[PDB]
Amino acid sequence: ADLEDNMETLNDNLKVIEKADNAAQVKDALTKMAAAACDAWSATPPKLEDKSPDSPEMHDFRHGFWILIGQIHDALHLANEGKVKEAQAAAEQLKCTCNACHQKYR
Amino acid sequence: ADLEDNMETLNDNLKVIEKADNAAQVKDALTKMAAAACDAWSATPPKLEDKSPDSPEMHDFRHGFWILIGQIHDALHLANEGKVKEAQAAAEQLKCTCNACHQKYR
Amino acid sequence: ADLEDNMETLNDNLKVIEKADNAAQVKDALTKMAAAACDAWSATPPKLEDKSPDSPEMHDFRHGFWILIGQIHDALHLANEGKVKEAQAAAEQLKCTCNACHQKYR
Amino acid sequence: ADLEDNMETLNDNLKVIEKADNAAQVKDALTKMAAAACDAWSATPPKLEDKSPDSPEMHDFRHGFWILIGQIHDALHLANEGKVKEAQAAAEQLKCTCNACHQKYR
Ligand code: HEC
Ligand code: HEC
Ligand code: HEC
Ligand code: HEC
Ligand SMILES: [Ca+2]
Ligand SMILES: [Ca+2]
Ligand SMILES: [Ca+2]
Ligand SMILES: [Zn+2]
Ligand SMILES: [Zn+2]
Ligand SMILES: [Zn+2]
Ligand SMILES: [Zn+2]
Ligand SMILES: [Zn+2]
Ligand SMILES: [Zn+2]
Ligand SMILES: [Zn+2]
Ligand SMILES: [Zn+2]
Ligand SMILES: [Zn+2]
Ligand SMILES: [Zn+2]
Repeated sequence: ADLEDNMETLNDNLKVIEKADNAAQVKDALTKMAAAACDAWSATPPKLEDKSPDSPEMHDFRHGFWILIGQIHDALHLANEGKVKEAQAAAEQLKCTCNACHQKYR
Repeated sequence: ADLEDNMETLNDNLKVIEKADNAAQVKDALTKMAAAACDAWSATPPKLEDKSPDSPEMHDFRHGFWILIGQIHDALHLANEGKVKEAQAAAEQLKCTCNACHQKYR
Repeated sequence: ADLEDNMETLNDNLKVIEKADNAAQVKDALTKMAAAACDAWSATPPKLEDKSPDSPEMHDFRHGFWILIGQIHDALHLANEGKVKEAQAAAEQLKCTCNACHQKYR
Repeated sequence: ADLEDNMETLNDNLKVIEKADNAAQVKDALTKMAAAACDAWSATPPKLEDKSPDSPEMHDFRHGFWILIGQIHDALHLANEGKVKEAQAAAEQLKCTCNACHQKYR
């Protein structure tokens, strides 16, 4: 979609995970989160509406999204294990990845 | 795309890599594969069309893609490292994931 | 302990997963493979005795163990979920990393 | 190495990264973080002396080191690629994993 939906989607589901009662929601929340980051891998962002698809600023923008998927893929294992709290921890801990990309690219 | 389209995409570029002279042909191919990977797991493979989206078979089907997506990423760092060769052997190596998913869920 | 020593615990603990009946044994093998891969990452292989600790191939050699390690890490998460079948097929996929390394430096 | 040593190595090798001129410094600083993180996996901590080797606290304590390696594993390719700025950024991102373990386990 629009990058902003994806981002809102990511963000919404973060709060959802912050607030979530159990594994059930965390699981779908992360399922939701992962499709969107994946959907965002391909977009050419406002700040980099300039340079071409293969350059050290459109590669490193894109690499930030694999950091993100792996960390979603970890929490989802934790969310699967019946370990809500330690999976909600992992969800909090991707805010650091959210911010790093943001700092160079937003 | 639907599942089949992504799967040709995955196979066409796995071919590209095998013949690629240089790192740039590898990077672009592996870039196409990643999106094809993350598009593909939103699909319901015929073999499991019956089963519910939330189901052991179907959560494992989706998990296979993270494994492919992690691999392409690493393979893509080796493509950004100028190391033309080891990226191909890394890509070849991921045929194992392809085969494993196909051995169970095709 | 040393390389030839470490590889047997890998080779042996690989064998214990292939036949296992419950999680604990698999969880149990997987963590020694990691220690065995913790222990083995530091060492120097007979094919690279001449090479400096900052050589390309020694870096490419330590790399193999991370891939192997990264797979063990995920393979442990499925065991933790009790998914015995999946954890046996995941451990099976490790041979691809085992074999990738041996072509080059064993 | 022991836990206190391994931590010292992590903390100093990071600070080396923060202050780095080049890429081969960061390459070498991260490698010693990886050696130390590998090595701390087998240590049992002052908060969990009372806890058993295969237990929820110790399995999840060893998992903290599995995360960190991956971020360390990933930090090297940026560095390897002469990508100093963004390798340092991946080193600042380790602090979220650093902190995560301490809150739960120090
Ligand atoms: C780069 C690789 C990013 C990662 C990883 C994440 N975000 Fe993002 N985000 C990114 C950009 C370039 C932008 C700007 C889009 C724009 O409006 O021009 C954003 C934006 C947001 C927003 C605000 C959207 C808006 O309407 O302005 C939010 C709320 C947001 N991002 C949240 C968010 C969260 C929670 C993330 C991790 C879970 C995350 N982002 C990752 C780039 C990147
Ligand atoms: C599951 C997690 C899969 C992974 C990983 C890969 N593939 Fe796949 N592939 C998968 C399914 C379920 C199917 C069947 C599609 C159908 O409905 O018929 C396929 C199919 C293919 C095909 C042929 C498509 C067809 O006509 O049926 C090809 C050429 C193919 N897959 C290639 C391929 C490659 C190269 C992969 C890794 C790089 C790969 N697949 C991974 C499921 C999964
Ligand atoms: C490099 C990154 C490696 C990975 C990953 C694995 N192995 Fe290995 N192995 C490696 C080297 C360099 C050597 C030779 C070193 C020496 O001096 O012995 C080996 C050797 C073995 C052997 C031979 C032991 C013997 O009978 O003499 C075995 C059986 C072996 N390796 C098994 C093995 C398995 C099962 C792995 C994955 C699970 C694996 N190795 C990974 C280098 C690397
Ligand atoms: C668990 C998975 C950990 C990770 C990841 C990191 N650290 Fe750690 N650290 C951990 C424990 C259990 C302890 C206390 C152990 C003890 O016996 O003291 C520590 C301690 C430290 C210290 C303090 C040294 C002291 O005065 O006792 C420092 C400075 C430290 N840790 C730094 C550090 C850094 C920089 C890390 C990431 C880059 C990091 N730690 C990760 C457990 C874990
Ligand atoms: Ca077809
Ligand atoms: Ca098409
Ligand atoms: Ca000491
Ligand atoms: Zn994990
Ligand atoms: Zn089509
Ligand atoms: Zn079609
Ligand atoms: Zn069509
Ligand atoms: Zn085609
Ligand atoms: Zn790598
Ligand atoms: Zn011996
Ligand atoms: Zn996994
Ligand atoms: Zn030690
Ligand atoms: Zn990366």
